[PDB]
Amino acid sequence: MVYIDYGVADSIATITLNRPEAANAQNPELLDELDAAWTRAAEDNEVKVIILRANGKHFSAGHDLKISLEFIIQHEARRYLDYTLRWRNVPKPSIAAVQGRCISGGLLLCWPCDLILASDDALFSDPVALMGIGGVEYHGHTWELGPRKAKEILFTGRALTAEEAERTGMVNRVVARDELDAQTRELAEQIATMPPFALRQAKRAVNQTLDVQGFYAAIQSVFDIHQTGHGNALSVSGWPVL
Amino acid sequence: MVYIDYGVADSIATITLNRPEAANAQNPELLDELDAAWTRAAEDNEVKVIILRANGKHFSAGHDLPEKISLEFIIQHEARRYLDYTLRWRNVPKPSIAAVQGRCISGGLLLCWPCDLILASDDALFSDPVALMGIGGVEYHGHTWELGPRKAKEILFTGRALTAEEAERTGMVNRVVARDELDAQTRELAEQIATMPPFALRQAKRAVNQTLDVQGFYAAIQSVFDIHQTGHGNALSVSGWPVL
Amino acid sequence: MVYIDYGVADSIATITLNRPEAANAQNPELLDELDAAWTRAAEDNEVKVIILRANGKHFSAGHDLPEKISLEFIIQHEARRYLDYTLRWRNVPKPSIAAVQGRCISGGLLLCWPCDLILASDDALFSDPVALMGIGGVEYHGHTWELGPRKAKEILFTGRALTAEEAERTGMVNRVVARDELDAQTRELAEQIATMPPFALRQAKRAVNQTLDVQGFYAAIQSVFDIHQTGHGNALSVSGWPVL
Amino acid sequence: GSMVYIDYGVADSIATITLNRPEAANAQNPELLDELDAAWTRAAEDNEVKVIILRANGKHFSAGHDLRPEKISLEFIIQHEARRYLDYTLRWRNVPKPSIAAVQGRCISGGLLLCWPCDLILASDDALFSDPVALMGIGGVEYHGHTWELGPRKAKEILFTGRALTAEEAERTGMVNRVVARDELDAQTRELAEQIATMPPFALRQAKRAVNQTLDVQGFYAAIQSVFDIHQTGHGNALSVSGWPVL
Amino acid sequence: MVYIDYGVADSIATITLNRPEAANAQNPELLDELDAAWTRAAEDNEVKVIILRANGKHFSAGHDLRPEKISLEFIIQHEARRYLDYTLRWRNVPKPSIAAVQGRCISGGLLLCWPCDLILASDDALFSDPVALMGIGGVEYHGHTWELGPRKAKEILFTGRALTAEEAERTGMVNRVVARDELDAQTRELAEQIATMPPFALRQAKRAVNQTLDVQGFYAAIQSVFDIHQTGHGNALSVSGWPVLVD
Amino acid sequence: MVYIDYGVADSIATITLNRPEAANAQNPELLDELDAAWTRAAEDNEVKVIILRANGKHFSAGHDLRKISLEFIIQHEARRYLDYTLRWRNVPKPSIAAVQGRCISGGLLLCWPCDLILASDDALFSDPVALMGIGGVEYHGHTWELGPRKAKEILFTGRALTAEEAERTGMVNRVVARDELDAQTRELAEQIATMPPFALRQAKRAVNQTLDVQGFYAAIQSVFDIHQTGHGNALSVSGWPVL
Ligand SMILES: [Zn+2]
Ligand SMILES: [Zn+2]
Ligand SMILES: [Zn+2]
Ligand SMILES: [Zn+2]
Ligand SMILES: [Zn+2]
Ligand SMILES: [Zn+2]
Repeated sequence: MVYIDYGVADSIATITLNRPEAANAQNPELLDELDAAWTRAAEDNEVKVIILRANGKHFSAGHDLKISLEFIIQHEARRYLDYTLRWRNVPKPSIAAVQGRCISGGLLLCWPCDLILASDDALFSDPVALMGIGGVEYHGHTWELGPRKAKEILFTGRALTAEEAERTGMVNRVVARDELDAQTRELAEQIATMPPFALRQAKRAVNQTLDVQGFYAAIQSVFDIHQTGHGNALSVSGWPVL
Repeated sequence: MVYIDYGVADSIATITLNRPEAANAQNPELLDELDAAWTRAAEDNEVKVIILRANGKHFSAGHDLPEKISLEFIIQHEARRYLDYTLRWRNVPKPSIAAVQGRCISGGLLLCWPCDLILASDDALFSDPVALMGIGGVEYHGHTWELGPRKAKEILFTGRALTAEEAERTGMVNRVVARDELDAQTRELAEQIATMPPFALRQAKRAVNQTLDVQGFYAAIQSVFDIHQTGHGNALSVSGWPVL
Repeated sequence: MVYIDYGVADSIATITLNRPEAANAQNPELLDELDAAWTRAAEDNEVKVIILRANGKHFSAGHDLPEKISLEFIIQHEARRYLDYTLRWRNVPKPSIAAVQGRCISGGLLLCWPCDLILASDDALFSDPVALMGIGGVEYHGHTWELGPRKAKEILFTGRALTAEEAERTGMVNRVVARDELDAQTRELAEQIATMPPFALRQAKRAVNQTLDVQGFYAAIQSVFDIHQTGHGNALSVSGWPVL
Repeated sequence: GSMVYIDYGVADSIATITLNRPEAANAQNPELLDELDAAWTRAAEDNEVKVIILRANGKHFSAGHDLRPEKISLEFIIQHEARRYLDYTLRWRNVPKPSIAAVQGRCISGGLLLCWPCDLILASDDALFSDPVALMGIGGVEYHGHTWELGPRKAKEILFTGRALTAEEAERTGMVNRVVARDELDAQTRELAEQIATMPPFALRQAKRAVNQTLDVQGFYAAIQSVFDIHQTGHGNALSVSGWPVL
Repeated sequence: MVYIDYGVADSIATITLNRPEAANAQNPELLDELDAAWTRAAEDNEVKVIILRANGKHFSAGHDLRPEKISLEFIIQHEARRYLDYTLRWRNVPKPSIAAVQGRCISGGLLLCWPCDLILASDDALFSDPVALMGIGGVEYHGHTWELGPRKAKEILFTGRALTAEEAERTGMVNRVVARDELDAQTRELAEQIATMPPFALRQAKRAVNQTLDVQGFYAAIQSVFDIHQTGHGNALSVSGWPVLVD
Repeated sequence: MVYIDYGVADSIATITLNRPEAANAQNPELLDELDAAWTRAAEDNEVKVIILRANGKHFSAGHDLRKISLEFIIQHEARRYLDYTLRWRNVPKPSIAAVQGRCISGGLLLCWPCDLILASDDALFSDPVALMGIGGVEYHGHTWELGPRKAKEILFTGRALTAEEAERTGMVNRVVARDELDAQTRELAEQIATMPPFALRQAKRAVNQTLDVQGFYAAIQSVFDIHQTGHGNALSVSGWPVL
């Protein structure tokens, strides 16, 4: 793998975004590698916990940017919707460690994790409105932030600090930048002492509550609204964005 | 009003589609008049029951089909006339009954589905072949609710017509009647309902419609409207026109 | 007890409405005895299946109708006997089968709808004409679930009865049978079901009921209970009596 | 542009709708509410308006519904309240452009129906939010935003006690987006509105829709309808006990 | 490969269950080859419609039942993959699919046809799920309540009886019933007719209906009942030491 | 009553857990007496508000654990851990839990069904039942009360939340000094009992019905079965209901 580093030790799989030269901007190849890494961790009976982390200053700058809407949907449904939900549902605990900028598409990498630790310098945003689109393809915003804060960041394009995100429940813990990796691995190690079936079913309990609340249906619903963004952009310019 | 007849007699308002020369195809002018008629009936205290019906052989052939049209522009117009109007009719707090004869095609379904009850003549044919134009069903997706998911997928995938008898079997149609008795049986039913206390009728309607909304009807209608709009998006991207 | 016969034999508990002289009309005493019967069957580990049936010609005519009566007073009584009892019967973790003959009117539906399966004689007639009294259907709104929304509105708006065959076509009735054969065929069905492992039956029942609750059944039943109470509220505000 | 009780102006793509009954602490009579609705419709239909600001003159945002026929039926009450307290409020919620409420001083009971349908809420540090309508025999106002905006435990707390939440308390539940100094409330609201108005209108429309449709899939429309009936049982009880719609 | 024939002709992909000597009973190898056929059909741009059919007298007798100490975890891991995830994946393939069901379709057989969009049944077809005999509350993917309504679903689960083609049609589970001799021909004719439609129209039509179902609670209910099914295996393990009940 | 104290004064019913010898761990007899106390309060027309509190240093250490089929376990747990809890939740009068010290696992089933929760500054809430092989307790308030990320964190790690952390998720209405908990709970109860009972009943209904429309009843039922797969697995591995 060119863009993703994978290691297993002490029952923990660590998946590292390794394209620091582009601020971990996501091309298709990177997303395919990342999905392969998640599947590896899912299928390795030695792995009890997964860490998602990133090299460099910034967790991820987002997606690396006649075209039909049909074509756009085919590609986005696979890599931005189905991959993300598949990661969400992997039956073992996962923790994202987020430093620096996590922008638009970056949210699709950390939101599917169960827990999020952020460094004090982390900044979460989704400014895709500038491009004519109503938020990224997988709409965690309302669930993670509450509707008022979700609209605030979509409408203004501003960034939320790590402490703001912690206040909405999107981030579990804010930690000093130099301690982010250490504190993440220590959490993962504590979780790995639990019986794997108990962790599987705890995760299932919370995620199934969310799905009964309408999470799956809402994610699908908003994916369609997202696609009208692209449809409008195409109708106006012939390009997927404004 | 040019296209819609409106009359009140014996506590009953009758709303009539009167464009038989175009098989009651729906332009914006007909829809704006139809909405004004629904409002008139809703606001007239002497009206207890509403009948929606149509002159001629066919109930409605559907929707009557700016250099660069934007999907934004399409959405604004369709959200007003095909979504908001339809839902407003659905929620009028008085019983309504649609009397459907002959062809009821695509947009025609948006006129009768918001009614509480539907009577159909034996010659009635219900269809939505808009897949032919590149779109996944009309703007207001009653299909799954009215027909069940398999029958909805069947008529959307094939563009075929359902008979009045087939529609009765799914529960979309309350009763099938002879063509020459359609108006008479509709009025007899309306009259029997109009003997009930208005507030009882209001809360019976509310009970069933609220059950539907709890089951997800409002949310699902809004959801499929966006799916519908991706159809227009795709067509605009391929041809520069809203349909294929 | 006074209004309800209870017996157990070959792993089947038979609960019989035994007030044929008032067409099994439901007063509080009868309902309390019925609830006690359901509970006794629920708690007896020898009972694998429950049959609910009725003596005389009619399953049930429905509910048998202090200075100033408050809405609060009505709510307290109705929440217990018409809402909580009915849901509790619904959730008893053993299969239950209602045998319905003749007229099952308004509150009569609260007795059979909570059973898992319903067998009806070919003379059975189901109705809810409570709109006549100013109310939007009975307290437990199974109508939309059992009949579909259009048929539910139809019977609430008109007060008309559905035959056994009409009810079977919506899925409310599992099987229509000759009047003379209703009991025998119910008993045989119970006996066949009682040969299954009790925990398989419990979880089959739970699978279906839980699908209903995810669909919104519990929430909708609670929502329409309030709509119903607005009926009593209006009747009180207009006459000082809970019904018009 | 303006009407009796509502001031209305457009400038730089922003429509500002101003409650203008400060001598009555913006108590809402039917006339004010019909005018407010007509203002929301004007801003919705005006293609030059990109963002809506809802604000209020005087010391208080709104004291709620104005208290000030032979036999009053529950039917009569439902007809009036369904129109002005349920249908108006939902329509404002659904206007396809961003809206921002600027809330100062008291926002009591029916006041909540004016700000809750806005997308964003900015509150001054002296803002106080409450719904003490339990004192009148009723289980919260007609449009039950409480559980969604505050969480169930806080919603029950304020309805059971009738107490006020400070602007900072409301911010912690996510009901208030930002708390600001009283003298800066108007300036900061305008500045936020101007920033939002630089965005493409269709991107804003679909962002708003994404969030509101998530809410509706979560059960928002259905729950609001459900609680409206619970509310009406309150009036039903009051009428049955006293012949008046409240205690 | 060994148990599944796959072919493409005139924009139609036909997947045939080819284990008639075991009444198309499903081992893991058959299920893996079946999932591979669905993926091959989904990924081929030249495929516009999918047919699922079966050789022999019977569509599928279901899961072929014939591990040191068996844990529930072990069963869940296996069933979640092949009975839940496969089935939902097939359900969501973004092209129309048609099942042609002849003869017996029992228990896990339902998992093969229920994910298809349309079902044509021969008049000889018999649908049943008698898995309560084994201690379990219906098969792993609970389409029963959706396809049949709750009273008919409970009836077939409580009794273990079969529904005729005609009974299934009356609940909406079967789209059409045809003569056993005409099943294959009528299915092909239906697929060709559908294959003349614009692929993106068909995709969004399928999506419109399936998304209505998921807003109604389909995905969440399927997940919820999966766990209820697993309590059946938990109980059986606790009573018989085996994943299903034995005499 | 052996384990539960019950008293009525000035329209307030006070229900006190009185098994400090086991940190108010819950056996079947304690749970039956608690359910009888809630029913008593529900039915007494002079009770307007209910307080649930606990003697000694700790609110409740959870279910008292000190061969069976899964069927047997489900029968017992559905009655006492699922049905009892939902019944308390739905009692048509305001209820307030006063929670001091440790509230562990099953303890949560006693306070969560209360409308409001006041906690002392030393209260600690946890659910470390993953240690026993089970995916959280039988009545899954966690996601509702804490949000999903915090719910997963406490179930995965087994750690305790402080009163102040619980307050930040909205699970706790107010944090008070230990010595003042009883007094602040009774004053809050007295204030609430000045309101019209029908208004309080319908305010309660409005919020709980919003929750049920959001999926609360359905979700609770769904997680019950997930919890029971915990027991099924434990039985399949160790012969016992836990690991
Ligand atoms: Zn995109
Ligand atoms: Zn259109
Ligand atoms: Zn009543
Ligand atoms: Zn009111
Ligand atoms: Zn299985
Ligand atoms: Zn347990």
